[PDB]
Amino acid sequence: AEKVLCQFCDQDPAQDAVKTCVTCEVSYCDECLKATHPNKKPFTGHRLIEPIPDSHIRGLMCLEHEDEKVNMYCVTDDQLICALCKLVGRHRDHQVAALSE
Ligand SMILES: [Zn+2]
Ligand SMILES: [Zn+2]
Ligand SMILES: [Zn+2]
Ligand SMILES: [Zn+2]
Repeated sequence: AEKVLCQFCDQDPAQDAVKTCVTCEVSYCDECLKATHPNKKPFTGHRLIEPIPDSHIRGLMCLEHEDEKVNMYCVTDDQLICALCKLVGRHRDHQVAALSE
């Protein structure tokens, strides 16, 4: 398992980061994410990497990439991303894992 634990967790044992805020430039778990991002909506003026909006059917799409769906995974963020994100550079130096021939 290559999942990063919530570095900003003080539960003992601590939790694991499943989400990441881009505007914060840090990866945290849902718990912390709850405190850091207080109720306000529609999204507390904070963006993320492939969030979980009211829209739910099968999978999830990127922030602004409908033509390209998420088919990659980022470790530093512990979330799912799209190859187009890793190409542009948003996740170039990021340690991800993709399929292999
Ligand atoms: Zn946490
Ligand atoms: Zn944030
Ligand atoms: Zn990343
Ligand atoms: Zn993307």
